[PDB]
Amino acid sequence: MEVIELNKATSGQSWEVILKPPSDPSLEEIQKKLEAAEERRKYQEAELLKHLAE
Amino acid sequence: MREIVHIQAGQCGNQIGAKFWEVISDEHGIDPTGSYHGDSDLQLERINVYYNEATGNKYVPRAILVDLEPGTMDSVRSGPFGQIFRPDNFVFGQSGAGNNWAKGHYTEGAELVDSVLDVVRKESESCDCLQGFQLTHSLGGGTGSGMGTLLISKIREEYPDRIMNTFSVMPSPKVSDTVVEPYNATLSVHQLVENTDETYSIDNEALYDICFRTLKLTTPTYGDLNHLVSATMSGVTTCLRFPGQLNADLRKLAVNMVPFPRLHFFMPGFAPLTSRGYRALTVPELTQQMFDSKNMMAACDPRHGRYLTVAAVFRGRMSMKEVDEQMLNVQNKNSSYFVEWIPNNVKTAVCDIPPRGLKMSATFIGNSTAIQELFKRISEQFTAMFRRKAFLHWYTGEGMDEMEFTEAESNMNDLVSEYQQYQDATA
Amino acid sequence: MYTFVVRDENSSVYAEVSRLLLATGQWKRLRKDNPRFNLMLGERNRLPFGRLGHEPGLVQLVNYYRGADKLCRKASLVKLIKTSPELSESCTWFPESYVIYPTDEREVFLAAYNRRREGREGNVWIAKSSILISSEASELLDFIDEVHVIQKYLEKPLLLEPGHRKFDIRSWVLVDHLYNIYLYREGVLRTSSEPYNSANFQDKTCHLTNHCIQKEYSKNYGRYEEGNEMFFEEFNQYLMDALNTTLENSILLQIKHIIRSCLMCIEPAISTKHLHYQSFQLFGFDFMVDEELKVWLIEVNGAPACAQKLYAELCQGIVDVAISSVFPLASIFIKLHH
Amino acid sequence: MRECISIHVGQAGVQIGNACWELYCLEHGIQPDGQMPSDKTIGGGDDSFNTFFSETGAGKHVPRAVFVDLEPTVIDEVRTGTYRQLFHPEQLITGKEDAANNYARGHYTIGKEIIDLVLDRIRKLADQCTGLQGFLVFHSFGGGTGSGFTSLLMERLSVDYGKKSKLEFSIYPAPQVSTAVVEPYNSILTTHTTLEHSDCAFMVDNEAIYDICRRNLDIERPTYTNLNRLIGQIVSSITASLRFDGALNVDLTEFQTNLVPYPRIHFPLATYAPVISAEKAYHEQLSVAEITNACFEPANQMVKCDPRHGKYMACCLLYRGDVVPKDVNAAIATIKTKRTIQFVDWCPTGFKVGINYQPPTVVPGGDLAKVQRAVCMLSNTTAIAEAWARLDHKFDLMYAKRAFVHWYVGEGMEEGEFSEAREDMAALEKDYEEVGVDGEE
Ligand SMILES: CC[C@H](C)[C@H](NC(=O)[C@@]1(C)CCCN1C)C(=O)N(C)[C@H](C[C@@H](OC(C)=O)c1nc(C(=O)N[C@@H](Cc2ccc(N)cc2)C[C@H](C)C(=O)O)cs1)C(C)C
Ligand SMILES: Nc1nc2c(ncn2[C@@H]2O[C@H](COP(=O)(O)OP(=O)(O)OP(=O)(O)O)[C@@H](O)[C@H]2O)c(=O)[nH]1
Ligand SMILES: Nc1nc2c(ncn2[C@@H]2O[C@H](COP(=O)(O)OP(=O)(O)O)[C@@H](O)[C@H]2O)c(=O)[nH]1
Ligand SMILES: Nc1ncnc2c1ncn2[C@@H]1O[C@H](COP(=O)(O)OP(=O)(O)O)[C@@H](O)[C@H]1O
Ligand SMILES: [Ca+2]
Ligand SMILES: [Ca+2]
Ligand SMILES: [Ca+2]
Ligand SMILES: [Mg+2]
Ligand SMILES: [Mg+2]
Ligand SMILES: [Mg+2]
Repeated sequence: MEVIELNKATSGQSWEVILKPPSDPSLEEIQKKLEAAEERRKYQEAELLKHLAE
Repeated sequence: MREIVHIQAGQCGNQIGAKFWEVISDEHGIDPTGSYHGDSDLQLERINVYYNEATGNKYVPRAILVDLEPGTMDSVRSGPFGQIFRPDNFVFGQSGAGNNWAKGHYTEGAELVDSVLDVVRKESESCDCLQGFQLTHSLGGGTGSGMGTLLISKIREEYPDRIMNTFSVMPSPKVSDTVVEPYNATLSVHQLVENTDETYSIDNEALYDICFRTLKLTTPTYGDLNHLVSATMSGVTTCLRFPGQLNADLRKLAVNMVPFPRLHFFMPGFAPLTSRGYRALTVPELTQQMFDSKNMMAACDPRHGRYLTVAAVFRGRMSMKEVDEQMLNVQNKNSSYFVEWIPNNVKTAVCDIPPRGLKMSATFIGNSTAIQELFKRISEQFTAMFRRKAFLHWYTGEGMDEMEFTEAESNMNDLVSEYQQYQDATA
Repeated sequence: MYTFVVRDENSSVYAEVSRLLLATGQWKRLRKDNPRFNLMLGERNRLPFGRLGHEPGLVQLVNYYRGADKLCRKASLVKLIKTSPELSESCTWFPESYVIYPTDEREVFLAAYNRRREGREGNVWIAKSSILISSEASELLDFIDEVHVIQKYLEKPLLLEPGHRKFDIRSWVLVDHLYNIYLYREGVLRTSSEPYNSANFQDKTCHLTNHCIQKEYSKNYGRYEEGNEMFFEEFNQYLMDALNTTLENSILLQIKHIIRSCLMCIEPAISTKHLHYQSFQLFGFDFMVDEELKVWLIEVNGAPACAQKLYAELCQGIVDVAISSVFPLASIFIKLHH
Repeated sequence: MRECISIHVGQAGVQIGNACWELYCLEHGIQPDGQMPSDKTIGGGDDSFNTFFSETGAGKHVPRAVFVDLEPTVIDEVRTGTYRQLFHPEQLITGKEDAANNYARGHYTIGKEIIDLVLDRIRKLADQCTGLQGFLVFHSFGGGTGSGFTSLLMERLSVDYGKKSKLEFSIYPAPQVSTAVVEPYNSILTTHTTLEHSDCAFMVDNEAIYDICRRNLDIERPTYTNLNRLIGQIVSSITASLRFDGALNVDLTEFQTNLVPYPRIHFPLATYAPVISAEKAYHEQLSVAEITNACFEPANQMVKCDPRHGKYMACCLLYRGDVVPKDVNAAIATIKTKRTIQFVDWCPTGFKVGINYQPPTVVPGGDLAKVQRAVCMLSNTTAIAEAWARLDHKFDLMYAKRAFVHWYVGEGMEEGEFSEAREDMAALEKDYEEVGVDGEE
């Protein structure tokens, strides 16, 4: 069982212990999707208001 | 989301609407003058949901009283709490609707409707954040039925983004003898399916049978029925009036209760069932009772259908462990009556303040497919008259056509077909 | 009123287990996709182990141990025996086995095979998928290219007389939620109704003692017993009258040592002791007995079936000690201590 | 010195945040008025605590935190709180109307209208930073704000600070405390949207937390208060290394480095021991060996799963209090033989260890007892995929019927976004299975 990289400090201590060895969208796209949803909502509200006026 | 605007239309609406304010006023420690005189500050934390605070720290209900006749509203004004209500908020006519949906919706109601909306508008202004609307009414009359649904439609046009919720009273031939009631009720359901977010199906058949068979009242009165309605209304609104996690607003309630937009008709339940004249109930008793057919406010057998969603509210000082134990026991003992394709569809709330004269109660709210039974009933009665076009002259004499009736008939039959769809649906 | 779900319709054993549970009138069978159950009688392959133990108010138990496939898959069993120090390559009761892919054990297989040819030792082997019996390395390796395990073929087996017939002992073991290893008192001998051919290995009738190959490729099937089923009381009588010893002394003792040593080995990897859900499992241990009365382990079956006369007793033992222990209402086993 | 900005989204993020910043103050000797006697450099410093706390010339130690809920009630209790003096009024951001447990209303509708004000209040903090490390984002998976608004903020943070680390503390939904039936939908939707923008996410299944409190703290019906004091302990173990002169996980990059081999599989499993009730008069003090062993007990994990039927790609032990390496390495020898710890073939079976002399701290008047030694084990195991398989199945049961879908579509979301988000989850599950593994008779 190996012990490596023994790091010491004032409020701690650390080491590794080997038991065995081995074997994004831009702001433009964000507003595009945020506007398309608002426009899908706005269409649904106006279609309702159209039906209510009927 | 914060403030709820309450509207009460017609004889039934104003009677049950009145009893509602009397019950929750006492609950929130508000006297018939509007002055607060309570023992807990839990009573005021969410007071502004239903009450407008006025100069001199007096609380005014955010209530609009509508009718096409002065009668009931005059007795409400003469009543114990009539003094609490804003007098500018009493909007009435002199004609009457004569138990005619066509009169309430198109002819007589048409003449009064804008004066109501001006009061709705004024109330909506004094709102930091309006949640939506609450309406009390019967579906069997003319005013609450015809005018109530026209008011919902008009409110929806001006406030399309807000939540519309109703306490709708369903007709029964055990309570009423007005032949035209199935017609008015079918015309009103068609409207409710399209324009409401949540409807508490309060059935006069179930209220009558509870009074007769369980409360052993030989000759039940409207006040006897209304006693069960005011208990149900106090229970189903608890989460909106008192601090809490579950269903604390109209929208959160709708998202938990409405899987499909037309399937928003709730079967309310209540335990213990009482008459207006000691012995506390255990958490296991409250749970057996609230889910029992005999405790349902709609004349449907829940065991004939499946629950799509359930909300359970426990009021008083009890064990949250035992509430949880019994709620899980009910679900685990009868798992076939709860759709498998809506996981964890039963949500529970516990509120420390009980109702008046009860140490502990339980209110159930169920979106069961068994509500189709109530709709099949009104449909059986409607079709029997409509296939012979009987009593239609009362409606056509107001400008309506047979088409509106055929359409209403179809929509309700389609709604019954939808409830069956999800009763026979498997995962 | 406890609840269960049936997710393996093909299991004869849990079909009888289901039948007996309903018959008590304290168990209800839910839809195979209803989560509000106490007991899952799950599907053989790909059981959703990760989903169990997440239903509050319900004590959940399954008829399978997650990871018991290390002992039940042919190539995995060999690997478990070879790597685990608890069993190791220094294991007397299991035949010489090598995992061959068409990682690999091809190099070490030739190494041990060629030491036997020049060592003037019998070089008969067997091939099976996780069926071939040959003496040459060509016929074995060439066949896998048409994943398998090449195991030492039992050249000198014990033979029942009259008949000069081969056999195999199937023992049923139930490991409950507490890891108590229970051996059912009744076992069966899957006999070969045709006499054993010392030199001929082409005819796969006298070499494969399976109940399927005897009802298909054997002419004299059902001659000595019914069909090729010898039970323990009968087999013990043959051992006393024809060999002096008893079944308990010459065979059962070694069988028990094998069951225990196998199941104790994987207890730290499959035990459901401090788990959100509990497991139990019925296993079918398959043994070969040589002429020197020495017991050898052939395979472990995760989903065994029973002998038609024993279903009644075995399936009642399952509900008694594995189910009603966890779900109490209103011995036919030998507890293997560890 | 490198700074960290903590962001608390929704009710869960804000209430946990509160429980954390309260523990931080007890731990660093900072008072409810924002005063720290132990800090001798007035109105500044390059100390290890300054990673989380900014300073004023008056001597106020101010959390580098942003609180965001779309409704006032919750944040108005940070304003009425014991630690009300600590926070600047512009650190607390509220809407009027909440996301109604709807991801679409939180992401699209209310999100679009408050995103810019939030990023503004975040830059107001980022501009007080000499060298900002990144963000710690606290939120629920289930709530509408918690899921919808967080996923939107994560995409924008990736834009505005592409070089910075984004770490998560996510509350996985559990029916015992669940406020909504749509929590499976919201969880998958935010997971799919936040995947590319998260470097390391720590999941806390509310069911595990509720059970630890029932079992180990003997609480009949645990509240959010109980749940959060416990979450606060695990969060403190993970961040102690950034707030104090430590040797391991000294910066947010180290978490990705030491725990995340593949970027999609960035969900380490957190185990914490010992959990003891303060209401216990007698307490037998557990050894390093005892508390180390307990890190391999499913009863102590933040998500219930079997790490035995999976593989390890990373494992790291974070000790606290009276702990010496001698006892640690001996416990690591002991457990290796007892427990079945399988690692990925291409990884060395080994552990990264860290001790932080700083003693385990508790809230005076709590359900949790003061311990001499403690340990948090962070391990990247493929066994965590069990939480994904559970949530994905719930999502599937509901989606097959399009139950509640209209609520999403009504807020502008397309029905196709649901199955897109789900295909990513089916991909994520497939990745975990690739890494994790190799009739009648
Ligand atoms: C002789 C006919 C009686 C009156 C009537 N019978 C029927 O309708 C029958 C049974 C007869 C033929 C078939 N049909 C269905 C009846 O019992 N009902 C219509 C009752 C309601 C009736 O009962 C009695 C016994 O009077 C009424 N109750 C009230 C009442 O509760 N009044 C309260 C005030 C009130 C007034 C109107 C409204 N809409 C609401 C409330 C005052 C009383 C003191 C109280 O609090 O109970 C008035 S009429 C319903 C519930 C079945
Ligand atoms: N542990 C813990 N879980 C919480 C807390 N508050 C809420 N939750 C859980 O988080 C989920 C619900 O999300 P919430 O945070 O309440 O919702 P929100 O982000 O405010 O979103 P909306 O209110 O819908 O706008 C459920 O699983 C709750 O049980 C908390 O303080 N602690
Ligand atoms: N439960 C209950 N039902 C009532 C009450 N008043 C009227 N109803 C019922 O309502 C229907 C008649 O409607 P009503 O409200 O009187 O007429 P409207 O004034 O034209 O809306 C019938 O089904 C009555 O039995 C009441 O106070 N309580
Ligand atoms: N190494 C072997 N030596 C002798 N006989 C063997 C050997 N391996 C298997 N057998 C014979 O083959 C039969 C079937 O083998 P088995 O491994 O049990 O396969 P299965 O999974 O199809 O039941 C046994 O009943 C036995 O007669
Ligand atoms: Ca007129
Ligand atoms: Ca300083
Ligand atoms: Ca990134
Ligand atoms: Mg009237
Ligand atoms: Mg019943
Ligand atoms: Mg909230």
